[PDB]
Amino acid sequence: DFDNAYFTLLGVPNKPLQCLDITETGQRLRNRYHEGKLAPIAPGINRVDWPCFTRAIEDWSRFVSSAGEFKLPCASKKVESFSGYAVRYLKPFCLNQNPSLDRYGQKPLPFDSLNAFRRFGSNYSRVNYLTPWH
Amino acid sequence: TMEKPPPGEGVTLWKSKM
Amino acid sequence: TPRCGCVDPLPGRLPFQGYESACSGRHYCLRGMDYCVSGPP
Amino acid sequence: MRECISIHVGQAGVQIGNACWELYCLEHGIQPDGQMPDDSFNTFFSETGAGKHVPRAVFVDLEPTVVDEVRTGTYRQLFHPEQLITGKEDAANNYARGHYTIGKEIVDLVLDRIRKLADLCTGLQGFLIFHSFGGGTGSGFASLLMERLSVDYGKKSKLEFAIYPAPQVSTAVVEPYNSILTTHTTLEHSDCAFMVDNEAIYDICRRNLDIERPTYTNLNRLIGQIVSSITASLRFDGALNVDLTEFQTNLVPYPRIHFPLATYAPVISAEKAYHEQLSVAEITNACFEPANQMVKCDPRHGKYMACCMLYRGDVVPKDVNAAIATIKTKRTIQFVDWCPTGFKVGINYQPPTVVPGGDLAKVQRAVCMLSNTTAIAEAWARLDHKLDLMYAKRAFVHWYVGEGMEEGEFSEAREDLAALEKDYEEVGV
Amino acid sequence: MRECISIHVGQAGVQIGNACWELYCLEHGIQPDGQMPSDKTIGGGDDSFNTFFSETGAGKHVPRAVFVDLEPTVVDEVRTGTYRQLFHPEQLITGKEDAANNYARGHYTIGKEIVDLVLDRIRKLADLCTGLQGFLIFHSFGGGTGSGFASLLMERLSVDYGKKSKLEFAIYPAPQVSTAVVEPYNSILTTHTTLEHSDCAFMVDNEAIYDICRRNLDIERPTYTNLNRLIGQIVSSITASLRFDGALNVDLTEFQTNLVPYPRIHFPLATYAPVISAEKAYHEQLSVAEITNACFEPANQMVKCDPRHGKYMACCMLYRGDVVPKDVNAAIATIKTKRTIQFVDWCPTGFKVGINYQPPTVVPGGDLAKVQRAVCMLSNTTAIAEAWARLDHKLDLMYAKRAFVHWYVGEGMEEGEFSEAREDLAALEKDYEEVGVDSVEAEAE
Amino acid sequence: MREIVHLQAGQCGNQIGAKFWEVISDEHGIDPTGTYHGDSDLQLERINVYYNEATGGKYVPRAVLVDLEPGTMDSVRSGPFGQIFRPDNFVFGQSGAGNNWAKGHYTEGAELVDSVLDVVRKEAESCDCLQGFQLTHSLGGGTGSGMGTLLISKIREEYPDRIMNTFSVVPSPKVSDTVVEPYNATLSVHQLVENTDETYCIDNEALYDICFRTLKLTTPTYGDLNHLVSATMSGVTTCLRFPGQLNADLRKLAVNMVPFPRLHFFMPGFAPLTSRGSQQYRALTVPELTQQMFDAKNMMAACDPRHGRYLTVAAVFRGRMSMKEVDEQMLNVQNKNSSYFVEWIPNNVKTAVCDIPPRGLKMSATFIGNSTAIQELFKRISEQFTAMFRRKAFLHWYTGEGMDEMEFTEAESNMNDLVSEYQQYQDAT
Amino acid sequence: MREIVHLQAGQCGNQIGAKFWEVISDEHGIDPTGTYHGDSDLQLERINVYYNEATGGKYVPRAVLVDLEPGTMDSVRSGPFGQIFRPDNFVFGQSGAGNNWAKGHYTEGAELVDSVLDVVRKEAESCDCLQGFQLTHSLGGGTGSGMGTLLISKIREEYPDRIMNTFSVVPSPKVSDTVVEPYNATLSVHQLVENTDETYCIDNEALYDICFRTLKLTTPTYGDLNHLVSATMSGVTTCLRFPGQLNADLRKLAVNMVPFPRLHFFMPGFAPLTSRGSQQYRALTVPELTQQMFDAKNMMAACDPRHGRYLTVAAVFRGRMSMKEVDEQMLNVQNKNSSYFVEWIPNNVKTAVCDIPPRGLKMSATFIGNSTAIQELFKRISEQFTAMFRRKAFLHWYTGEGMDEMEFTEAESNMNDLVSEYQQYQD
Ligand SMILES: Nc1nc2c(ncn2[C@@H]2O[C@H](COP(=O)(O)OP(=O)(O)OP(=O)(O)O)[C@@H](O)[C@H]2O)c(=O)[nH]1
Ligand SMILES: Nc1nc2c(ncn2[C@@H]2O[C@H](COP(=O)(O)OP(=O)(O)OP(=O)(O)O)[C@@H](O)[C@H]2O)c(=O)[nH]1
Ligand SMILES: Nc1nc2c(ncn2[C@@H]2O[C@H](COP(=O)(O)OP(=O)(O)O)[C@@H](O)[C@H]2O)c(=O)[nH]1
Ligand SMILES: Nc1nc2c(ncn2[C@@H]2O[C@H](COP(=O)(O)OP(=O)(O)O)[C@@H](O)[C@H]2O)c(=O)[nH]1
Ligand SMILES: [Mg+2]
Ligand SMILES: [Mg+2]
Repeated sequence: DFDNAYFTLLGVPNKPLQCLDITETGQRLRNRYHEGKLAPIAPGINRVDWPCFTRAIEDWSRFVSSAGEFKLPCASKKVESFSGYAVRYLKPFCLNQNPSLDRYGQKPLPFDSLNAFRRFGSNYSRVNYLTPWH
Repeated sequence: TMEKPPPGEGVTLWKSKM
Repeated sequence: TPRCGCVDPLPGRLPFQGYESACSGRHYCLRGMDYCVSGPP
Repeated sequence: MRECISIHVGQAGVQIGNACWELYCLEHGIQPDGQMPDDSFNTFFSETGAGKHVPRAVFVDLEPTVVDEVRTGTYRQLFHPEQLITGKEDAANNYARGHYTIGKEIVDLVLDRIRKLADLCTGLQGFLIFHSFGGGTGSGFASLLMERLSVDYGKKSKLEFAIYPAPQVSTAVVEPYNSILTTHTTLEHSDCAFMVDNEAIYDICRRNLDIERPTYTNLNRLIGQIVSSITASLRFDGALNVDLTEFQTNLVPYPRIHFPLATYAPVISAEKAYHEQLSVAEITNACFEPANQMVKCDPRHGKYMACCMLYRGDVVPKDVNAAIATIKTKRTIQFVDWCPTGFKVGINYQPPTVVPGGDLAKVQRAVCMLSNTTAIAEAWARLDHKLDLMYAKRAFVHWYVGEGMEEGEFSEAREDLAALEKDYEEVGV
Repeated sequence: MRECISIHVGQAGVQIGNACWELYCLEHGIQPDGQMPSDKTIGGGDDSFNTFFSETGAGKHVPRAVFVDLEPTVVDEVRTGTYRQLFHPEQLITGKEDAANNYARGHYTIGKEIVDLVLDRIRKLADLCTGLQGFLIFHSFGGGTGSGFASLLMERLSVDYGKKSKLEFAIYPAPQVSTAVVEPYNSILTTHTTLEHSDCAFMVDNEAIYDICRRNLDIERPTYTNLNRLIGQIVSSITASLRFDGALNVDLTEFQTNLVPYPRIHFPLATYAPVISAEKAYHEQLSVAEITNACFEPANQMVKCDPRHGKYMACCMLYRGDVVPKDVNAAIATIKTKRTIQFVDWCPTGFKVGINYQPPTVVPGGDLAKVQRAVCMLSNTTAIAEAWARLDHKLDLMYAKRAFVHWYVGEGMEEGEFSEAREDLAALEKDYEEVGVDSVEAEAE
Repeated sequence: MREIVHLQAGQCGNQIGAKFWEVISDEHGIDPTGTYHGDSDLQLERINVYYNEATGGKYVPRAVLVDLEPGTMDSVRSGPFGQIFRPDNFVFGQSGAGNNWAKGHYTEGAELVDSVLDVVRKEAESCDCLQGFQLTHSLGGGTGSGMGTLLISKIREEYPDRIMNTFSVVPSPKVSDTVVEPYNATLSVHQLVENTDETYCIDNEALYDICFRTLKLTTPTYGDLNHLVSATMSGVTTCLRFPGQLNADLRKLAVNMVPFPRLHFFMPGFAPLTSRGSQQYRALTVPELTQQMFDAKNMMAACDPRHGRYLTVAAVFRGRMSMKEVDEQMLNVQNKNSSYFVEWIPNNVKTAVCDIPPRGLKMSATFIGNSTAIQELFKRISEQFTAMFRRKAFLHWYTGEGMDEMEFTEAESNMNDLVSEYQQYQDAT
Repeated sequence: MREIVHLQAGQCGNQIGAKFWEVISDEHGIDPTGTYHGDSDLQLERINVYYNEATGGKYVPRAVLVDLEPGTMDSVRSGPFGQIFRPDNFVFGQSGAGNNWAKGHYTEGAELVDSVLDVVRKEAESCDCLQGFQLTHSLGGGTGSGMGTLLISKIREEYPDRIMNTFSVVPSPKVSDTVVEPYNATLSVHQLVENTDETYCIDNEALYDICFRTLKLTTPTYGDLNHLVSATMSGVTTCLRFPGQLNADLRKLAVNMVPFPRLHFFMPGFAPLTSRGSQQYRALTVPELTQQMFDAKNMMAACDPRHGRYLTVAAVFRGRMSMKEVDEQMLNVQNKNSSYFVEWIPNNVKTAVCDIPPRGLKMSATFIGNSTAIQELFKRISEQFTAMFRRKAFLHWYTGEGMDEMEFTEAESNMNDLVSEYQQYQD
């Protein structure tokens, strides 16, 4: 929503004040991420992970909030548009993370094999005739 | 109270015939 | 066009006939030895 | 200073109030996002000092699926984000549920928002409650809401626009229980109760309008137009202005008898209005035609005891008088002996607005007729027959006793409606 | 001329001050270095900072605060944070080992070795003030140094500074939500200090601010920071008349004059009126009647009590922003009509108003919207007894089988403290119900 | 949110539920990896009813898979749609029940209930407002019958206020798969009338009948019957997941359908069923849908309703439609054959409408109907039971597990009481 | 600032402390040489809790390594992180105790307790403010169960008002490792009852169940078990070394979780334990951490909470969370399971929240539970003791070092009295 040709100032597009809808913040399942993307490397901060967050992003977030959301005044208008320099850092081989990894693991085991060390859920015990754990 | 409205002030419960 | 233009507040107002005071709107017209003071209708 | 708080309870209330507030926004200057693109809006809309108008309504429902469409679609911007009250579960077609178990933990929020709406009100004329008898929250929570509204505010007039269960068609099985039990409570906490029926509106939409295959939206648009005609004289000037308190003085002869009808006369399509003159004499006859009423009860079997006529548009009192006399002189319509006048008139200059995409036409004349007859007693008799037919074997009572209710409630409500039923016989004779 | 010395004791006091002093540094033109770039203020008289700030010899502003804690894990955050250069290094007192949720330790063992330095810093702070209105103590009841060392501090302050006014903004244990087990012992044993060595004690429930944040604001899952911002706004509103200009200014002595009927009744209730998000301020306006009616609702209260069951004995309304006295008069005449707000019989007026012309200041990354008006009701009600009634039950349940008393008696405390504190709270319950009984006759027949 | 916890049980339960989760993921646009790829925004806001939230925007189904042997668990786990399920939700044992009701209910199946209970309590306490449960099993097996009933009678008293649905597959009269199945059928039917709120009776040869004459399917494998069951398994909870003109959840179909707490056996149906050769030669209209719902060849239980009386009829419609040609058609079907509806309930019809159809279909409708013709299934199961029990045919496979021999006698007595209770409520005037 | 002098005695103590110091050095950013190679300023702000500032810009651990036989110290010195420990802290004898409590307490531990007390007197008085001591040992061995209790009995005389913790490995129900283990267990519990402020009981097949069922580890070595014990060991003191919204040291937990001075046997736990293939099927979130915190398949002692009443429960959280969610979860778990909590304490949960999580984790938590279901372990050990002691089974290996049988009688009497006193609060 920060891209508009008619609101270009010094080569950067900016978002006007008349395009902000007040109901967008209470929309949990409209602006959401679906899949995302994995990388075949070790965890860490790198150049190919897209939503990788360093210690320079939280300082920028605290700075922009204390900078009044990057207002752009105009002639005969106190505040006209919102500067696009405050949302640049939320704008963007690699594999999919959502394909399941359990299919290449071991088979699930029956319950008595899982009960090899301490016994849980036996009918002939004290705890079967007590109130369970909710 | 019996079956039809008798002389005497009271609530007219019409299905119970009372 | 959507983007018309931000006009600066300076031009397009001043060359009129009179004084046009600000605190109390009064329109002093001063001809040669004549005066006609008006106000806001 | 002439404000009217609307309350919409249940799915029927919400789906009526959507069309109602669409018509309200079009009639005044209010954009769908609450902006302006001249004080008529103050009855229905409030004011903020930034150009934003907020409706004086509450959308209350227990299931979330009906209200969540309101806060998603076009008019999501118009309503306050809190004014759409929503529960977790529903009453599940159970008066007992929505009146004793689930509706108890919701009524505090609705009462608080009603109080906050009334704090903005200085000239509060009354309330407008929309619900349906055949549901659970439209019968249980609506009864509890009015029942505590009477203790909250007192003698303030609360008007009812209830969807009465139809004689022939029905959407439920347990609805005689709910309709028995809520009229035991909408007798002492409702100043008036305008009744509507779904199948009569189906027949009206089939015959008068060109629309075969009509959805519920076409049903709700007519109720929106009628309820705009009810409060039209508050917002616009007229030759003879009527108030909300001017209704019940001339329409309700006894406090037990407050169930009048509603009738929008020039229900006509755009193609058919191009050939029909819709003068006062031609549309006053359509009000008293039994085929054009919106309740499936025939006034030929009963007698009129009051008649309230509210006209819209360029109506001269000439034609109004000359057509009411014509209505009087024909003997298909008959009146009771103890009313020799039997008419109340009202004229507003402002014509009814048209909704785009609706099936109504642009008309310069419209009259909304309110009248209570003794012919509504057959509806009570039929609903009575259905109850005592189903209550003999106690066909569904276990779904009511286990949710906070007894055996004797059905019996005492049933003999109360026996008193209501043949209280009409002493009036019509 | 109108100074006010803030004392923050404990972890809760320090983290409350970390928001209160950011709010104070934003209301006046104070950079975190300590600079005032512009001497002119938009609503004051070029010395409005003298309530909270003092000048140095290098053109710098230093807060009139003392941060006290018996452990440094939260004070070193202040020493390393954004406001590291604002505070005097001596103004942030620290200890070696905390009391570890033990009133006895912070009152008899650990607090004795650090109380002299804190009293020294308080003396050197009050030396500079020539018009000291009073103190503002920030602590919490469910702790060892917020309940034990604060008691010792107030006991020495009362005998050192005489009848100088002091106010505490304490945190009270919630009815259902708690973060400590031994908390009722500390909350019961500290009642004698806030009853004896106090002038106007404020009680704040964390749970009630949780309902306010989740319901009024759109913030699900709040933290302690969002809780502390509201308390900062309230203490800013209670002192805004000593700094800025208004129609009806009210000092901290007129407060206790028009709010405290008896010397043993100094427990009013706090609520902030226009606590809404920027989402919901777009639809509704914020008229004086709206934010006067909303202050009386039980959900808007900042403790878990119901004011409908009690009766108001006094009320103090503090107004901010676009407020003209005609609107306050209209709102008060409106709220006298209704049956719900029932006052006591021996207070026919029962209202004190105060109007300031400055709207409240927002913080970057804050929760509250920027508003034109703000009200802070500060009223005492007989409905505050239903917190002491809930606390006495927990103390009786614990002490009936003598559960945790071994951590207390072996740390220097004589074990008879618990019985005497329980009897004191019972006497307080009886006294609070004595001033609520109507002095009328119950009709006849 | 009103979320359903799904409970598979045994081989029948697993083979039905795999296909059921396939159609649910088809309707909501969920790939086998577990993400969302739907073409509309109407498929996501009500996904919490069946799908739990995992990390990374992954939707895991709300299912626990129960079996007493690892034969079917390993097959459904290696299937194309087997990777959506949580790995911990697979709970199975080593030794099967061996088509024994007693092994599944008392000795072998009792070993496993305390782990399925752990998974169920794991899953139900994560619910915010849990609506109810859902069990799929068969009454002719050993762990669908015994273990499923033990689950039914063990989660009911922990959660005594929810809505419990069972999609049970009662034994067919003619085609048979298990010799010992009358014992299991009787001993599970005796227990299914105390701890259930809704029970849907499905016969395999009724589905074969549907496939062989209605669908014209020639080699129907078990997948086609699974789709036939699962289409109406998803046609009942459809109003929770999508908006509509008239919504009805499980409880709204519970209060409106069962008159007494021991009459909860219905016969499902699915309206728009046609062959592939007759795909284009059909106009999908409401008069073509209700006519097929009430046809005697459409019910999935082999009990002809013409031999009995319809106690209550429920119908859930899907797809964009209005409410005239629904209610007029249901009135017509109530008035045409009025001899098959009980006279002691005047309106036997419940109707709901949702406007989100299944993909590839303009309109669809699901029939749920309570009939007293279900007594001919019970009495014939009882006849085949008593042709076996009087000679003690297979009782040593049941007595040898500690089950007292009187249990068969009281099960038969309760079954006969059910048949007689259905018989009295038929001719009742 | 607040200083912990870590002690370890025995093979179990040494092999647990090796992984403990590995985990601490990973968390504080210490390379195997000893220096700092971390990437944060918070890792150095309270590093003197476990480390000493010394020559090289490097930090040496405050570890006192004690064993009667240097057999297992050879393995830790040859490990990757064996070069950090000071050579003076290794205290060792010449002959092992041979799983005998009497040799580790009277004959061979007596000659070695002088040098250990010299080392701990040096390490404890190089502190600005010593908080307390920390012992890792086992109740089944010979030099652990004797030498560690001798060290506690000698240290509590010198430093009485300090905090002593014991992360003892208590004997295992099903399969034991030492035949004479009940004697050592009873004789060491008799000392730990009167000598220890906070005791942590860890069972070995509880950890085997964890590694087999929760983590799905096919081939787990003892490194994973020591890793789990180290993870729950570092979580108790995580608020001493890192900031947070609500901080709690050892003394705060000692005050809150110990009602009466003889109930300090806790059951540790670690919340985000998830199998490899089940990692993407569940989310890290406060309800889904506190559910696994209270689960019976997560305790490190082999006795479920359902056998008794929960007396007091700790919960130390790490990460970026909201306090309202935490304090509503701990209230909800008390409300739902109302029969398993003691009714005479209105709040049975003490909550603390830290700031920095472990590396690679969003959230973590450390369950510490004081329950009356631990009394069934002491009953089991006591009856095994009576079965052994009725016929004087292995008693000649204890009287041969000069022990009286009244010691065994009194050590079982103390255990019986503590069992009967735990049973007092069952109702
Ligand atoms: N005239 C009209 N009637 C409606 C409309 N929507 C629903 N109804 C009526 O509502 C009845 C169904 O019950 P509902 O009112 O929806 O029930 P509810 O108010 O949602 O309360 P619950 O039963 O608990 O769900 C039907 O018999 C209809 O007559 C509508 O849009 N217009
Ligand atoms: N509203 C609010 N309450 C807090 C905050 N921090 C702590 N608390 C409260 O304070 C209690 C914690 O104990 P404290 O009194 O802070 O502990 P302390 O003052 O440091 O005393 P010791 O811990 O013994 O040194 C909890 O019950 C919280 O309710 C905070 O930042 N905001
Ligand atoms: N109708 C139908 N029946 C099935 C299906 N799968 C199995 N069955 C039936 O289930 C009955 C036996 O169930 P069974 O497999 O023994 O249940 P179990 O106890 O779990 O093993 C047989 O009559 C089969 O016809 C299916 O997909 N549809
Ligand atoms: N759980 C666990 N137990 C251990 C470990 N190392 C040793 N043990 C225990 O140590 C006991 C054996 O005695 P040990 O300590 O080796 O003898 P000691 O060195 O003379 O004290 C057994 O009870 C084992 O359970 C370990 O790494 N994990
Ligand atoms: Mg509804
Ligand atoms: Mg502290």
